[PDB]
Formats: sequence, structure tokens, C-alpha cells
Amino acid sequence: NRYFFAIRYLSDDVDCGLLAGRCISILHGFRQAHPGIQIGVAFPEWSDRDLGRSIAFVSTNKSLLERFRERSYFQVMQADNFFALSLVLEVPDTCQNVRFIRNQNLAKLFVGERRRRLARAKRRAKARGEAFQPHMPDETKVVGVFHSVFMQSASSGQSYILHIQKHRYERSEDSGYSSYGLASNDLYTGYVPDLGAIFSTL
Amino acid sequence: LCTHLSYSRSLSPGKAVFFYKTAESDFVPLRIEVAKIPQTIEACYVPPNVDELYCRFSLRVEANSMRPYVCSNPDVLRVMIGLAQAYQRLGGYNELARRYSANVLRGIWLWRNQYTQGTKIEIKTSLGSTYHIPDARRLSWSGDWPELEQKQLEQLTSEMAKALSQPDIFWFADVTASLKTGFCQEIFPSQKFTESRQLATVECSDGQLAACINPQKIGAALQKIDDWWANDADLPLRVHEYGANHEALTALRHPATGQDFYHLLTKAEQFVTVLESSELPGEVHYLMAVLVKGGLFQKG
Amino acid sequence: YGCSFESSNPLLAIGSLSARFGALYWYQQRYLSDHEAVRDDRALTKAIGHFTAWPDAFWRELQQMVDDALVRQTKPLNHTDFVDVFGSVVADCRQIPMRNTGQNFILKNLIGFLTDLVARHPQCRVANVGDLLLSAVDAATLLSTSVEQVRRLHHEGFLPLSIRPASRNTVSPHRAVFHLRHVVELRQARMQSHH
Repeated sequence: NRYFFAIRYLSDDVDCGLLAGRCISILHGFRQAHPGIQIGVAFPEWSDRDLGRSIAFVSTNKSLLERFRERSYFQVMQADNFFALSLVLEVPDTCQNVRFIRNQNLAKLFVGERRRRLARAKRRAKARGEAFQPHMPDETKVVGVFHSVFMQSASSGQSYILHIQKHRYERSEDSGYSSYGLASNDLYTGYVPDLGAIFSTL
Repeated sequence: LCTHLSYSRSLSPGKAVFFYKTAESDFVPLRIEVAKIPQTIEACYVPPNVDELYCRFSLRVEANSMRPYVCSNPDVLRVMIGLAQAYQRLGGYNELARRYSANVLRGIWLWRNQYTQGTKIEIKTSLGSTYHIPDARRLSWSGDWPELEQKQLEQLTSEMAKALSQPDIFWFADVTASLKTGFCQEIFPSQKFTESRQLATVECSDGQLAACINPQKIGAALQKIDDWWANDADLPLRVHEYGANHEALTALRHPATGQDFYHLLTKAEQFVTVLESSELPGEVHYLMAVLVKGGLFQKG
Repeated sequence: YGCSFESSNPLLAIGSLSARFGALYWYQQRYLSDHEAVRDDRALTKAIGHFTAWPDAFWRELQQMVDDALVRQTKPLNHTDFVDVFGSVVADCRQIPMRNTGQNFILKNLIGFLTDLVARHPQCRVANVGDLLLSAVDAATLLSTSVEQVRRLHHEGFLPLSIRPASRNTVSPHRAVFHLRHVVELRQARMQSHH
């Protein structure tokens, strides 16, 4: 009921965080052309120390996934021997699922985010008419492990980082993927198979 | 030369601490927040509703370059003593004092935190003087300082010229600066050296932590007054026996040129002779500056 | 056999014979890559027309490969070698035997271009074109001087070194180490002459 294909990086000096960002950007552009589609992003070479030198895409519609594979960027990168591409094939029925949820809460670890939050809070108080009296939290927080992907803004002058965590799957409800094929903590449920198996194919 | 020769340091700060005032208490520390995520992330910025940040440190100056801490050779000792005095009586300590004094009043010891809406520097000393620079953002290495400010540079130069040259004067300075700041401006304290990064703090007597700048980091800024090479003043280097330049990854007084400390150390007999005929040249200014930042000069 | 020209609008229509010879040699390796077929007349006959719009075509040839290179990027640009984008077009400037800019017109146009390229791309938080690394032999060519002079210029501190080498080693002439924007600015600032 599921199809996938994978891409591996051939060069030993490849920067995974820079390069991975381009594949996501393409997925986004495709999503804009055909709004009613669902394609998920998986990292079959995910590790606790690094992101890994490979990426894979998973979906349910074979004919649509083929169209994605035909996108010119991928074809060029293969021709110049930067990428190794697989063919589209069926997902094995003997595996387990993971989420790949992204966490925007981690933004609050950096000064720039706190500044913006407070500036808005001050201005917001004028409607209430009360004096601006902010109240700060304590000194210690605990967070999980995450990796970064470098991203360019869409039709603007900015760039920023995506922060990716890996959660184990638990089954409930119905699904949907975000514009980046990523999962959200709430109200964006989906999953991908953790295809670290049969990777000897590339 | 000889086997044993040492000088100790003649000029030194303690460390700098950041804090702010409230209506309830005069000393509230600026603190740092840490998230364990070990491998952590952390941040520090002035909190909402504090209009200005204070930074303070103390400085002692001692006339301790007049005599070798240790010397194993009676002939080396006779010369080094004659030289320091031959220099002292022609002046020249004024020149060194002028250079050190200029750096304190300018404020470069604030390193990366100089970018304020207005910085005010106040100095007090153990002899009863007070100095006031209403705005430190406009004073260059090279140029004529505005009136009433040029004057305090002369007055401070005089007190320090004495502190450096006559013994049994116990001279202390207490330097406080005020930084008028932005809405939630980021602050840059000293970092920790490790085998992600961490920041340095100190403990208060009540158990609170505070942000700080290390002693030698304040010191490295004060002694940056070496511009006697290649007849091109540019900006000054931190005094170093080899003329090291970290930004360009090079060395200006490389031993290959004959312009380093060790070649010059061996000509002392000739310099004393000249001073007696005296004008002070760059070669003796360099040497005196190194003796002030004392260390080991051994295994000749 | 001689020059004898007037109303010499093309950049190939002026100068001493040695330069006129060098310009043709350069054109040939670069655009007549087809194996020799002893088309000794026809093969070279076309070079004159080619140069007639040079002041406005050479730049487009250079621009085209900035974009094609960019979309194939794999590392942040501030660790990328200058050569990976421009393909040694700089070394080819050495086939004309003269060193100064007023006579070696091929080099004169390449520098013109690079100066403009840097000018429209000022420094910011994310690295961009203009931060590419040059090797010692490349600065020597752009600065119209021999290599030993660059070493002397480094030693006096007129320009920074960006890559930290290991100890008990040396950086060879072929190693890529200065930023492009640093070389372009230094040249405008202190290398000009009446040539």
C-alpha cells in the first residue's frame, strides 16, 4: 500500500545540513502545484550523532511518486554523478513506524525569539490598558536530541533553521503531513516506515 | 646573558563583574540561563525594564620593574639596574603612562560590548582624585581629544607615572562604567575553554551567580600599545616578545629580522652608553614595555 | 606581417604584433576545441568577427557559469575553491606574454568584471560569491606581480590568511587561501600605476 525511493550522496565532503534543505524545498514547490497530495520525508540513515548522508520519500500513490522522481533537479544531479538514485518500488511489510516530528518550541532557547515574544507582548497590553508587567520563568530546562536543516525563505529575504526530532510511533486517529512532509506535535498526524533495512540497494 | 633571570608583573587588574540597580537593593547580578538539551544551549541579555547596565573592576599599579626578581649574574644585574635608572631620569615613564592611561579612558576593555547608546566612565583613586569621561564613544588612538578631556588624560598620566616609578606608594584605582542599553540587548561575557560552548560566571557571597570578564582578558586590552615597528603606526599590537598578530596569523618581530626582544636584550651596554650621551628611540621603549610585563628570560 | 590599422574599434585591432599573435592563440584553444583538421585558413578566419562585440559578450560568458555553478553547490561558499566556479579562466590570461593591464586586454576585462561582481555582493551573515578562496599563484596574476612579492606582502600584514595550517609544515603556492573580496580591494587601494 506504500511506495518509496531513495537518494544517496556520493561525495565524501558533502554537507548534509546544507544539501538536505534543497530536497525539501523541491517537495514544497511540488506541493504547491498539486495541493491534494501527501508525501512524507524519512531519514533511513538517521543517527544520534549525525543526520546521515541519505534521504528517502514515502507515499501511497505510485503514479504520482513517479512524477516527482522526474523533476529536473534530481535528473541533473544524477547526470553529473553527485546523486545515486533508486527506482520506485513497494515498501516492505515487515517494519516499524516513526514520526519525525519537528519542534518549534526549541526556538525559545535563543535570544532572538525571546526578544520578539516580549515586543509583541508589550504592544498587546495597550488594548488591555494595563501597565506592561512581564513575568519570567526559572533557570533550568531539559530537551531532547535534535538535528538542524538549513532552509531558505519562500519569496523573501530571510533564511532560518528547521529543528528535527525523532519520535517512535503509536497508532491512533487519521493522518496528514505538513507542507514539508514533516509531522507536527499536535493536529498533524502521520508516520513513515523506518526503512533502515534493505539499504544495500544504493 | 645568564641562566636565571626573572621579572614579575608591574601592572594588574582583578576581574570585571556585570550588575544592575533596583529600588530595593544596590547590587543585583546579571545572570545566565542554561538548558541541558552536557550538550547545552544558554543565553544572557539585559532583562526588560532595566535601563542601564554597570560594569566594575579594580586596578593596582606597582613600581616593580626597577629590579630583577631573580638574577644569577652580578654583571647582568649591574647593567639592568643602571639602565632602568638611566631611562627613568630622562622621562619616558610619562610616555608609557600616557599610553596606558589613554586605553582606560577610551574603554576598549569592554571588547565586544562597546556598542551602546552612550557609555560613561568614572575613575576613583587612593590619592583622592576623581575622573569623569562623559562619553567614551569618541576617543581615538590617534587624534586630539576635545577640551577638558585632554586635561584629565594629563592628570591621570601623572598619578600613574609616579605609581610606575617610585616605590612605597600604594596606588589603587576603582573603575566603573555605565552602559546605556537597548530593549533587550545581548551581553557578551568571557567564554569557558573546554576540551557546545559554556559561559563564565562568578559566585556571590549570597550564592547567586554573575556574568564576568576574566582578569587577563581585561589585561590584554590595557597593554595593547605596541606600534613601534616598520615606521607605520596602524593600530598597536599586544606586547609580545615576537610581535605576534592573531588576526592575520603572523609575527611582526620575527627572530629572522633581528627585531625581537632577545636580540635587543643583549645590547644593553650600548643603550646605557647612548642614554648617557643624551631622543629616546623605539628600541628602548620596546624593551621597557616588555620588562613591565615581566616573565622568564632564561637559559642564555 | 604588420599591423597598419585605423578606426580600430575591435579589441583585436590595435597593438604590437606579439599581442596580436597571443590573442589568436587564446581564441583557438578556447573555442576551436575540435581536433586539428588543418583548416589553417578557415579555422582562424572567424576570430575577428568574434571579438567585435567583445566588450559586451565576455561578461555574459562569465556570468553564465556563475549561475550554473551555483545550482550545483555542495559546501558553504566560504570553504569553496575559486577554481571550482571559474575553471581556470584566470590562468589562461598568462598565455599573452605581457604583464601590465594596459596592453594585455584579456586580463583587463576579466578584472573589470570581478570588481563589479564583488561590488554588488557586500558582506552579511550568510556567506555568498566573493568569499571564494584564491591560491598564492592566483593573487600574483590578478595583482600583476610575481609570487615572491605576495609572500612579502603577506609578511608585512597587508592581507590576512584564512586557513589555519598544521605545524611543522608550509603552505604551498597551489593551496587556496585568500578571500576574493580582500584581493580586489587591496588592488584598487594600493596597486595602481600609469599602465
